[PDB]
Amino acid sequence: MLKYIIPTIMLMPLTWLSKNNMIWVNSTAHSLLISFTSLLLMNQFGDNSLNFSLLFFSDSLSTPLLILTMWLLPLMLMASQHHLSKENLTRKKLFITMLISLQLFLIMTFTAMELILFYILFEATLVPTLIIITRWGNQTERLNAGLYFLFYTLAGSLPLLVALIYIQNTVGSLNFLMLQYWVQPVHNSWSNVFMWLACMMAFMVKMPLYGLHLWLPKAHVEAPIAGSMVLAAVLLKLGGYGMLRITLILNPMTDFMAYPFIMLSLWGMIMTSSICLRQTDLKSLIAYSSVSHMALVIVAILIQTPWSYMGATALMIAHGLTSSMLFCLANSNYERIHSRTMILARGLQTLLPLMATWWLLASLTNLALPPTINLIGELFVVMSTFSWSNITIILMGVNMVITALYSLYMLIMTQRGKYTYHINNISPSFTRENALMSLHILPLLLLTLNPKIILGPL
Amino acid sequence: SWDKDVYPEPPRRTPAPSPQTSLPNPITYLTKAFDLLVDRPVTLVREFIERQHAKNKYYYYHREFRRVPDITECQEKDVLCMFEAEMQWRRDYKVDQEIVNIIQERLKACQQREGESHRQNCAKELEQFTQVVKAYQDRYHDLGAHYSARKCLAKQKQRMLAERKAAKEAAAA
Amino acid sequence: TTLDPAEYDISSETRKAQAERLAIRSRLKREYQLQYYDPSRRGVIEDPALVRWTYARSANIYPNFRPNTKTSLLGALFGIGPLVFWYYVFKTDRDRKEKLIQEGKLDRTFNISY
Amino acid sequence: NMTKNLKYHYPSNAFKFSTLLGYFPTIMHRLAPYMNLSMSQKSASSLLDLI
Amino acid sequence: APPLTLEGIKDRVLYVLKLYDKIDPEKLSVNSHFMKDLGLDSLDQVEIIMAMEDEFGFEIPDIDAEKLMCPQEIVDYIADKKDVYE
Amino acid sequence: ARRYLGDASVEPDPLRMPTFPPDYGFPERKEREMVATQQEMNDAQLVLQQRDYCAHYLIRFLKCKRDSFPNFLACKHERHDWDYCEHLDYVKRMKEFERERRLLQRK
Amino acid sequence: ASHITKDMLPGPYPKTPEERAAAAKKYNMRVEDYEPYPDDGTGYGDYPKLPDRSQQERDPWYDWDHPDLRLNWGEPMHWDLDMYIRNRVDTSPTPVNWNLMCKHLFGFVAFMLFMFWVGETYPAYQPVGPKQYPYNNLYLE
Amino acid sequence: LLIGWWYGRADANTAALQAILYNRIGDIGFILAMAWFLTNLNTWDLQQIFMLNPSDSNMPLIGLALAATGKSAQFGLHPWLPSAMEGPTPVSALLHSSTMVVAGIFLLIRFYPLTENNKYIQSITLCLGAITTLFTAMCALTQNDIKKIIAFSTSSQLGLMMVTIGINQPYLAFLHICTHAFFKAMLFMCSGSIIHSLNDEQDIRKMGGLFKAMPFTTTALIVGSLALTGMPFLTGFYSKDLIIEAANTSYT
Amino acid sequence: KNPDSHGYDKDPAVDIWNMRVVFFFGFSIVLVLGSTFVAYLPDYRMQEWARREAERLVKYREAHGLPIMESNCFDPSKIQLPED
Amino acid sequence: GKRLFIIKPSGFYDKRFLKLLRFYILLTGIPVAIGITLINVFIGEAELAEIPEGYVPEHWEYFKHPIS
Amino acid sequence: LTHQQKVLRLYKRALRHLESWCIHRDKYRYFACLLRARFDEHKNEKDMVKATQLLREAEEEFWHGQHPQPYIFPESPGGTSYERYECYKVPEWCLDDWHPSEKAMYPDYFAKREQWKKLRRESWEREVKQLQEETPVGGPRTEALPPARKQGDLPPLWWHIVTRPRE
Amino acid sequence: GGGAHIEPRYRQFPQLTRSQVIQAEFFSATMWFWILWRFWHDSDAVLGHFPYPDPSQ
Repeated sequence: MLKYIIPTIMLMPLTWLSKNNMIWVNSTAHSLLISFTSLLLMNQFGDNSLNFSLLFFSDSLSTPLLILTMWLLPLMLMASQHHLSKENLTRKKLFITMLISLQLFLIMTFTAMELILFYILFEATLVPTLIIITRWGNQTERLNAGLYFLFYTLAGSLPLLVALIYIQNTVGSLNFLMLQYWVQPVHNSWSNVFMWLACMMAFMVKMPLYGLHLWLPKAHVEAPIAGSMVLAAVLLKLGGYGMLRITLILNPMTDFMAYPFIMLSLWGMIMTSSICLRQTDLKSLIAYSSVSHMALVIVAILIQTPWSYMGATALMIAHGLTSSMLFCLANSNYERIHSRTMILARGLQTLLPLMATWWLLASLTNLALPPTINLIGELFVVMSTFSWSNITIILMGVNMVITALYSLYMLIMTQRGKYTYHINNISPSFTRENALMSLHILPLLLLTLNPKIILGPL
Repeated sequence: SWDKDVYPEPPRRTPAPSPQTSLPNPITYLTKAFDLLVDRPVTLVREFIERQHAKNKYYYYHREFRRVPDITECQEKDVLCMFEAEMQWRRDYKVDQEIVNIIQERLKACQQREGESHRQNCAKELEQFTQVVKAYQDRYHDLGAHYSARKCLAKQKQRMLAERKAAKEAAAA
Repeated sequence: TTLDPAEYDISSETRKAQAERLAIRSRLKREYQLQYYDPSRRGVIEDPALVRWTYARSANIYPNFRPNTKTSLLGALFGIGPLVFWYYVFKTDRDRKEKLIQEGKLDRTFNISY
Repeated sequence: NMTKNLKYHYPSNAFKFSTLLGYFPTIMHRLAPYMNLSMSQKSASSLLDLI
Repeated sequence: APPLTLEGIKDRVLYVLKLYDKIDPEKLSVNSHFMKDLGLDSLDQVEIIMAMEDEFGFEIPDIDAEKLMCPQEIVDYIADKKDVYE
Repeated sequence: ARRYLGDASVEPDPLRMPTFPPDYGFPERKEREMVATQQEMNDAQLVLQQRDYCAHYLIRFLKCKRDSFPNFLACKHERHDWDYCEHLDYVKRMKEFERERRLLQRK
Repeated sequence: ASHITKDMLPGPYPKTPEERAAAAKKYNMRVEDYEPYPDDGTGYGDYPKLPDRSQQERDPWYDWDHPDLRLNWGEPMHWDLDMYIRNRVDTSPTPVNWNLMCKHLFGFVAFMLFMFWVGETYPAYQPVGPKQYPYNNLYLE
Repeated sequence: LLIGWWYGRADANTAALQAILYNRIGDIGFILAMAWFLTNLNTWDLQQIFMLNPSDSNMPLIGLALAATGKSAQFGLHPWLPSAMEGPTPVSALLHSSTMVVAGIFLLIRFYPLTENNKYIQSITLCLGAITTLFTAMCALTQNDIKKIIAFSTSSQLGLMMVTIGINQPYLAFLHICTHAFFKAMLFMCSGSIIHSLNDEQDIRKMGGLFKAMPFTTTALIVGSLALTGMPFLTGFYSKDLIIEAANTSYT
Repeated sequence: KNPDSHGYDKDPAVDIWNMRVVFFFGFSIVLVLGSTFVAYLPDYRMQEWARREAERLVKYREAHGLPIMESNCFDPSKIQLPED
Repeated sequence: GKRLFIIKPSGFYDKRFLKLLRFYILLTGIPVAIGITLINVFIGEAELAEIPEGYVPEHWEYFKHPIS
Repeated sequence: LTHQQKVLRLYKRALRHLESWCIHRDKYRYFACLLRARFDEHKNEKDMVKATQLLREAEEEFWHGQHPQPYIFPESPGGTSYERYECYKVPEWCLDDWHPSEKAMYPDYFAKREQWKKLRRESWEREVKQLQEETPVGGPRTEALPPARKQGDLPPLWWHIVTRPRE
Repeated sequence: GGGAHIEPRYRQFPQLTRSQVIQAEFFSATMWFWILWRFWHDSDAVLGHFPYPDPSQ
């Protein structure tokens, strides 16, 4: 509620209004504080969900999901600091403003009270993200990532507004989710498929199916300095949750056609992870993880029958961190050596000993050792999706193999002798290198102690 | 402790001693030893606070709701009157989960309490247990709508099939 | 099996005119060490074979591509093909399993989960 | 004694050793990282996704 | 940890080379130039490193054969391999 | 499997024995061979294939075992005679390939 | 910031001597059989002119091989052809193409028939006909 | 994180990627019998399954027999052990004696009360573990390393264990490991003073005889390396000896 | 970026300020002071309330006459049940 | 005598680190540590029964716990 | 490889795979001259095709009779505990990033290092430019004049001359 | 360095400590003494003998 948007918009002139170089520490100081407010009135119910205003129930829903969104902001200025210190302050004042200008809508969205505040705010980004990709790129291939990032996201999300304005005047008012207490079903026709297909395909083009992901590595391979907005674009994607607000209801009873979204993404899950093994560019190698065990949720959501939402929620915020943090490693190791080519960096682990245990705990949580959230987020997937049909144990059982050769080959490539020609790579990871790389593995594993705070209603 | 009839258990049947023999038993040099290095640092402290705790007594009550709201009223399109008719139904689906928990643990007390027979004793739990869950997923389990929990809209429309089919279409009845 | 791998072959004396196959490389390791030994460098080396290793691999194909040879229309045997198959496998199940759930009861009554 | 202390049974070149190798570790570990890594990837790789 | 010096390698190499009855143990040891005791083209150079491997036992690289002209040259670089004298 | 009639209580893992479970029995020798008391058979903790013959006998074996705790030996004659109960049983059950051999031959 | 003509262009025959070696010397003389030829089965955009392919296979072999480095560690200046399967592949074994394993793996398959029988020790085989009688045959008492 | 102790050594860290490749397949089974119990029994508690008995264990159990073979080094997954020795010596002493190789045939034991039925179960077991032996044995002879032969020795110790699950012998299988584990830790740890104090070889060539300043350690070999031979009066006299004399009377 | 200064973020001073402003604000006041909050935070999703009330009510029926876990369709003959 | 020179890249920037955690992570840890024991010693959750509490009991603070 | 020395690479390995076949130390020794007999059977004759049948048929009867799991000389191109110790590897030039108070130790050694650099600080003007005089155009193997004609400093300094030791 | 406490061998066959082997040899008894009770008292098989079930009557 205004408890949140108002201070975080109050942030906005906490920055430029300041002096010279004090700016970074000025806003990083406050931006942490809001996290007390983040929890503050939140983590109330529980049962019979919280709605505190007419057009906002901040998050009740058991999709808390908002606490993270308020984390990643003052993880950027620790992240983004590296080469952004080399241009002017009135531009550096900008890049902190639009970056907030993103953070303000992700608080608006995830609440939205309804469908039609979601959408205009579901499309309300792409103004702030697109401007961070095109400027402050690195290569010159960036200019095409500008377009491809649109012309999909916007391409098929217009058929929403044709459909959601079609519901508003058909049955009552969509003004509120919390009233669905009248919903008739959707039986069949050659019209209703389209309705269901229009109310869906806009979401898929964000969390990729194995088709129409053609943009995802185009934008991430070449993308701002620190992953500065690349950490944010790994929040944006998973935020396609809203399919959890719809497909639970609002055409419940068409599962009839589900199968082309099952067998299409269920054989890609065994697939695009395997086209990730021979990659020669590291920020590509991680970008294809992000498809894979993200695209497993799309077979979690379509199937009804909780024990999937038990396991589908834990995943949106499962790689929400692990897949975040890897883009933070591959950034750092790139500061020192200016190729992103994976081969070139070898013979590390002697020269940066403390950063050894940083790779490991990262690459260990794609392996998903049993105790952490990762498996307890996957093993509620397999338990329901097994009951669907027994044969799902094979493919998604293969996923649990190729992903293990997948991860290690990234670490074990950095255990070798190489002294080779590098006179660079002196800096022994000054604190920010290891400070911002923490505040992930500390908060991540921690939740396993009381992991009832990440769960759906079911 | 707890409520006896909420958690019944059979009695103790302490085993009889059978020394029979002229040889030393070491446990009597431990249970007579271990007891003396335990009770002092242990039992004195629990007694220490439990009187230290006599200084103040709080309260937290036993929360019991008010049930007017019924079931199948009211006039169809309604919101106010059918907002609550789930609050009756939603809590009463959070109960019927746990009553399966309690009855399940009581089962375990049929095994490692005994475990050698596992068969010729207990007379009750298993032959009852599968008469319990078969009284569960029927009509109290909205499936496969369990994702939406489909409260009270689908809750009766199993139980229309449990009416509009059984007891009449049964042919002939 | 994989492979001979031809640790002996014909030779001797033909193609002894072939020399300066090393002059190609010997030039560089002279120049490379002429690069690599210097007091003040502190930085990585160009190493073009790597620049031409990725950039002639990742990019620079759809530019080079032509949709012509029917060995490049091969992929219908690869990309779409098994994706139809997995539909054929499933759609039979989820049905064969469904028919029995109606007439006749396969399960027990202690299954509440699901 | 018949191996070492014997009458000099020569290094007679002909025998069957599938024995000391086991011969399974020979080909498969030359194969499983071929028929998969270089077939279901180099196809699936920029060969397809970029086409 | 085992102590190693430059004397034994002048001795050991002197030793077995003085053990072979094909060489009189009045002959030069540190420098004979070995071309006087190279006879013939083969069966010397690779012949002499057949035994000397039996004591130290590292690999005796191929291209290091042509260093074996000087009897001080063989002992010379064996110091550089096993990390020998200061 | 002597009396094949029904079971009042349905408890399987044959907590319903025919009467007491034999290995096979009788057929004639011994028509009623007689074992031990069932009320005490599963009143103690007695595993299956501990319900065969020599139940009365082996219930005593453990009695003394529990007697001298700091001891490695109780009765090596009883454990020997535990064969003399069991060996005598098993050899008495070696006779079922003798009868069926010559009984199922010509006549 | 390599300026012009970074990588392969539209081959695989654009004056074969113009490429290797203009830059990127795969072949010395423009015929080493390293000429930027190996566009075998084209129309697949894969591997254009490419100062590159079918140069032979089965490993860099990682041994003494010591002009400087020469194989997998130490990075000679520029040979690179194709790679990335080379850290999980080596050369010629002692035997050649003998599948005696499918023989031995089926060696027990001979003893599949040994499964259809039993092993009952007592009594012996004693060739019989109608003597078998696992349980009973004739009357009970 | 142990086999990978020494960096470099292109074999060492590629003996890890073996260990975690073959276990993950052998993983894929035991998550199947983790699923089957829910959809049917609605618990995984080892107590409850045994109190309320499953009728058809055919599918849920065969999954377990697959995860058995992952860590119990059975045939067809075996190539991992002989290359699992490339690390430090006391590692493989700990890895291969009482631990990590025992879970494959351990886990199946815990399931005795339920597995006693359903001859399919019993059938594939002894139709498997027995075959593991003679592909290990026939691969032992001629091998040149101290460490390697002591690797296969424990590879074929398995074949007797898994057979004993095949015929229903729940306890007499497990008593074996309790006894066996006392051997091969000694047996390896004996070879330490042989490898190190010889500055190294770990080849069976260039060894020599029994007594050159090795009086005690060579008595450790000829005790244990006698014991493993069928236990005339020694330690495992109740282990290997009470098998082929007991379950050998059965439907084998 | 080492003229043998120690340094973390940028320059001489507030760098030293910039470390205490992350470490202290970042955790020990949140990853600890906050983490305490939800640790013993009150009953989440009204289950604590449920255990007892799904405990008491078991025996109440079991005591006098009543069965356990009915599922009788919430008092039929409140429903006219359209046939056809 | 027989001796060499150890080689390590740096120990100082790692040792200069870990403190800022271990020092600070306790700094508000230990003060938060007493309050998890002392506050429970003199003050604890009791008991039950029941109560009619007259008209209505208090608002929230129906919980059984020190701080809940 | 010059045709003369081509038998050496076989003559090196010939007896090598032998010894791993024999067991007793005399067995290797007793077959020495006996199998040594075959080499000089034709001792002096043509270098070309006439005696190429000493190279030609040497292929078979060697590869035939190969792989009795040879003795590998543990620290070497292959075989156990060869490249084993990398946990040191001596990352020469670890002396850069320190933040002294870590530099208090080995003061005499820090004194010595900066004394080595003066050579490499300026040895170049005649060190590099002589390589512009030394190799006229396409020169094969690239070492300088072995002395560098007065004082090499190092010249190959210091990467090959100061390189990393083994422990 | 560390110390000289034992010098190596040129194949002069180094000497033992003289408490090395005796202290071990007492554990050559524990196999040869503990093998005592094998045949005393136990035979190749302590069984009882199956008496050929002749009574098919």
